Amino acid sequence: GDTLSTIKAQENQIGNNLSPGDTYPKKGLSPLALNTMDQFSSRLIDQ
Amino acid sequence: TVSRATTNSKTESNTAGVSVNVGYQNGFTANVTTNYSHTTDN
Repeated sequence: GDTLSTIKAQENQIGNNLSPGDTYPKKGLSPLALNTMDQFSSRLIDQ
Repeated sequence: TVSRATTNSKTESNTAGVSVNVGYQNGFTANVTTNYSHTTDN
């Protein structure tokens, strides 16, 4: 149930256009970075 | 600390996943590729 962290999206992480059924990035490409934490501070981060 | 020059091709990864399939079917004078890339992929 617990929150690790909630992150916005940044300039490198943003998406210009996403059609219905499409993906960002588009189908044949690679996933995204998830490393920014808007002020460019390298989002840090039993169980 | 090693450097090597390279060459980028616009559609060299869109015709790779093609099978030759030496024989052709009815009227099909072309082939198909498993995936399909655009020139936004070097």
